[PDB]
Amino acid sequence: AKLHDYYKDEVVKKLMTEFNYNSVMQVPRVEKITLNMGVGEAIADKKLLDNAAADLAAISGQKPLITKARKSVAGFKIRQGYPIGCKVTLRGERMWEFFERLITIAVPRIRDFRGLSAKSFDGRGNYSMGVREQIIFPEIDYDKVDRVRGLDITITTTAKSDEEGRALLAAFDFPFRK
Amino acid sequence: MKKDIHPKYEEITASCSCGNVMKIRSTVGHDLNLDVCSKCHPFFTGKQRDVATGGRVDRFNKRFNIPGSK
RNA sequence: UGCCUGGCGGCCGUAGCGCGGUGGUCCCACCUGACCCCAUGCCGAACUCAGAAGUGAAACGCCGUAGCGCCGAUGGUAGUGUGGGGUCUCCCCAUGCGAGAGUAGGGAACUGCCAGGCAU
RNA sequence: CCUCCUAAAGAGUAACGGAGGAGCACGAAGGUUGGCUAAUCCUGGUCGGACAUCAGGAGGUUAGUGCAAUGGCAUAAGCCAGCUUGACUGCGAGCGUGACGGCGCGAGCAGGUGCGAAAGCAGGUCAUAGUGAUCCGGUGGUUCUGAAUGGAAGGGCCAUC
RNA sequence: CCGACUUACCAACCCGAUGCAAACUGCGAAUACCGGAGAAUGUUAUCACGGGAGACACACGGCGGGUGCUAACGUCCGUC
RNA sequence: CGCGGGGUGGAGCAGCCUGGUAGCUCGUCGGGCUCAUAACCCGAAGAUCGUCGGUUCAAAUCCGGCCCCCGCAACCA
RNA sequence: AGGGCUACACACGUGCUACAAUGGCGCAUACAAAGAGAAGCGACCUCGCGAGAGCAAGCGGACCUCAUAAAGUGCGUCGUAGUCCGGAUUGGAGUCUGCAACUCGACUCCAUGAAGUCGGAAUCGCUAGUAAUCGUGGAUCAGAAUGCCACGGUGAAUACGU
Repeated sequence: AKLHDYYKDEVVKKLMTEFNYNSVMQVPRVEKITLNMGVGEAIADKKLLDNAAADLAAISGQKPLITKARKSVAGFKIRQGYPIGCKVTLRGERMWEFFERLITIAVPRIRDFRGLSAKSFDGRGNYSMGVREQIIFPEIDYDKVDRVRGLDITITTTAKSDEEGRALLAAFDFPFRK
Repeated sequence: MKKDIHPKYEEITASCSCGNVMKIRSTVGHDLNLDVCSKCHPFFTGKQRDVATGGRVDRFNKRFNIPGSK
């Protein structure tokens, strides 16, 4: 993926000196983007969960797979483990290529006020966000002309501060939230 | 990798330096340097002598007397 | 012969935790490649296989550290058998047994087999 | 009848004595092999709700356990998946238990089946509660047998209701 | 109203520290009990088989626990 | 410090046979309607299903404590 | 002098307007009555997207303007989609009278956007140039009606029975 190739070739060599590490093994990276698509209440309908799995079947070559209620406060018919979302855990080439569709073809999906939130980083290397609509990646420029549903995001990184979170992949043309 | 759709970049990254119906370089703000502020300060930022739509020039010599039509 | 590292054990835990210093192209871990054997809820994350480079960050490990877990006297004390005395709610004495907690002091484990690195 | 306490550190043990459970469930909630690991709180984001989820951190098992509760459980006795049906048949030294009928564990053998590379494991389910001895009534198998002889109602034996 | 300009007002989570428990433990006796070895003493103890029981309504007291009232010349049990 | 039944919106009553609020009817409220109101007619709202605690994804509904109402027990001699 | 008569989770009497298609929209296009105007009405012409303003013939109205009155007629287009309908609400800007348009006026332009799918118990006007339905003018009036008074256009259905 060109975003990761640029990040290792140009950005990692500068983060080395901006944070003045002793080892090249200290420089931050994204580990995984784990996802959820936590639409909820879908056990009473099933077709909503099948439609959310059909959006995730188009974000990556990877297969959709259910997320479930754990505290399960709402209730329907079955105890505890009723489904709420359809996940797809992306890593490496399958997450770096997706972030490269953002602001190149997904331009109507991403706004300045919906950019990267610089205050949402933490020194544990954990991050999360919502995008309120589905964003697909086909073999060509295409959109399924269907809406209603949306997606939420979960990310793990090797960053040991929230300031190194603000430096990781920060050279790309994706906006920042303000 | 139990692949269900195929990722390809050649149709979506070629000629992306410009803005068109198929792809755009960047979105609104950031790299596009868009401004989104609001302001007021009505009338007094301009010249205060402003006049309505009409057939005459500025500082004209006369005005037609409507009773003088007889 | 001594020092250091690795796999596998002994003990049955003053064998630990926290903190600080600090080390590795011996080993080790991070780590590179995935395509093949093998594999995933999807996922080369995990498991598996072919393994380059760089490093000592994490993980790993040694040393310093008595802050914490913790070892812990002597003596008294509680409890308790028997005998005598004896209060209604249980108790005193002679005599045999006698803690737990605390104080002082201590504690940063000890050790075996086999292989690797290093030294005259 | 089971568990904790009554119960007094070998052991047994009462009173309408204090608390809680049992009348069944499981063909997966069984065998076997490999691997995995929590309640809860904090952190982060929004269609995402409520206080609801994915991820990370702290917690370091509190959770989970077919069914209340104690004991026990990480080498898991908790949990997930492949193959599998030992939810074994004929037998059993020894130990534990009760007055006895009867009852719990079990060294170990032969047959036959299954897992695991193989060592190795498989007598159902973490163990204990889920009412039924004996006469008797029914039903399947049966050269074990059937009174003058041969068949036989019938009797016995085994299995089970 | 997200938020905040405010103390006048409550409590233990959490935390420092004191107090406490049949159905809490982190610690943990004495006295027993039972296997093994052993002296002296005990008229056979311990135990198998056989003939025969009587007994199944036990009680004030000491020491321990329940219950009642930390009542009973009470009541259930452990124990002499 | 016994036992059995009861505790529902303003008011009466159904329910539960272990659950997934709000039923039926009178009343109330606005509207049609009348000179006006009773009343017919149309439509809508209500509520800590005694209460606190327990079980559960979910409790008015199952279960324990407690408060309240009614009945039963409440001596033979 | 300023404020209020105009406030606001309500209800009603009476009126307006829409939900469209024998309707809307863009273009072409036909046939009226009536009424006001001396610090007033007003074409041609000029300026502006436009309200309107400038310039200015005419006139006191059988002499002029509103004015191609609109519905209707010709042509393209929409297919029931909350629309090519409705356009409340709401942002911005311009025009107007007047001492002055903040609460609280009228007109114009751009943009935005909601209920509404022909509506309960029920109810009202009308017998023909009537109702239904389309447009116009005036009083009152600095300015300012969807009410009131008057006007002309298109123009029904049905009337057994009592």
